[PDB]
Amino acid sequence: LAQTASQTTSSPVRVGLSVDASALGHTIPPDYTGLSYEQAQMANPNYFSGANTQLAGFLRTLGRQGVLRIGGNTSEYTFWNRHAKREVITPEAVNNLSEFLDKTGWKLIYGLNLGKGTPENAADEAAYVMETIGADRLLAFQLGNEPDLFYRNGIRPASYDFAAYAGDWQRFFTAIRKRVPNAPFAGPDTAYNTKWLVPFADKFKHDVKFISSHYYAEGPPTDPSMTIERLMKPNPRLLGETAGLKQVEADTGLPFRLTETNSCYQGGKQGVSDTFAAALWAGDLMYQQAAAGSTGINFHGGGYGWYTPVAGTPEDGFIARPEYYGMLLFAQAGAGQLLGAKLTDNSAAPLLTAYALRGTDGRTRIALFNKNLDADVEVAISGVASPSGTVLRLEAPRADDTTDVTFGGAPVGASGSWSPLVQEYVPGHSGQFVLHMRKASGALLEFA
Repeated sequence: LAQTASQTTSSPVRVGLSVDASALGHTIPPDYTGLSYEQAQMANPNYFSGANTQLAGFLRTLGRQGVLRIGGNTSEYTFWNRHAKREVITPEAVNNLSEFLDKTGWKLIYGLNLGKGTPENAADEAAYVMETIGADRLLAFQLGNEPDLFYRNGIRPASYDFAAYAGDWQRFFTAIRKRVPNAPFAGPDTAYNTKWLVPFADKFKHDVKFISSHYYAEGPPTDPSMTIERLMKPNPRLLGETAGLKQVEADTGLPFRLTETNSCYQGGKQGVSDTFAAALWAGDLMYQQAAAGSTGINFHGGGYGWYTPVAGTPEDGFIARPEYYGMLLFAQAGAGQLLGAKLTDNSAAPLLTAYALRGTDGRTRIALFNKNLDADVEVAISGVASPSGTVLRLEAPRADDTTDVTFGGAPVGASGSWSPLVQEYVPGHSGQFVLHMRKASGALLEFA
């Protein structure tokens, strides 16, 4: 830990941030964080394996609790075979996934093949997963990924609608529950919509534990193309879909989890998804959705995909990509209850976001994302009474950098190793604090 003088900017937008400890928001659960991977990865039993110490380390750094979701479009192409040693999942791969979950302490959401597989094979796969992973670590099975898009791959004919999917879902559910009477489910594993997710919740609310939603900041290929500038801005589709999920929860009692998300779909967009801007986007998204009452999040990744939080292979090793650093800020903040944090005088720095948290350890934290690409900010923080605040900064020299990303003055190292190397106090005077932030940067404040 090197002592760093309090950072200042030259011509910052001067904004106010007022924390209100009486303005109680949602309590972030300890297993809020998570990752999503393609089910095809289970064709390689070395990937989710107790031998894959590197990857397990990266997950542990993201959270002592969290959820690993395995699914995606490859779940319609991935077939369980009890009889084995298009992709195939073997008992070995399931065995090894159990050891991986033990090393990480994360829980599992596990996709079953409703698009092309049989109910009986899903039941057999579910039975083996329940046998080996066990009820404590298995959070939910999911019956197909994005069934509303089955038609775009010819997985279903263009006529496939909710009524056809409900029939499928029920056939699979019934078969699985004969083999696994305690099998938990979530669904429908797609983006919020009125023709699929709403009726799914109404029909199957007694049969699922939670609603599973997807979200990509990139819209349809028709909507304006995704850029860093757009990724930093509010997404009205997100706000609307989230409100939809909250109304489903009110109507059905089902909580929601964002079980597949990233900046751009289909592996991501080079020069957006693989950049420091994705750290700012992802960290801010985690808090935005937590403040909206989501139970958690799973950022999609794998391989060396543009959007993957963690890149690499067991043979070559794994590294933290820029987006991982946004998740790391959330991890270091820890869980607790969100508080009111109102920004003022901020029209000239409108993409700055801030979240205040009463941590489970009783300390106040504030996560700030200065997503303004061209405005530094100077934040006058009121409503916090503390003798000492420290800041850990989330930084890169340019918003589009693919590397050079640090948090707390350090990169993440091998196997998820991270500790802060720069100590910076937040200047305090008259019961207030003043924090400078560069354009396109993040900060985590912790008050004693």
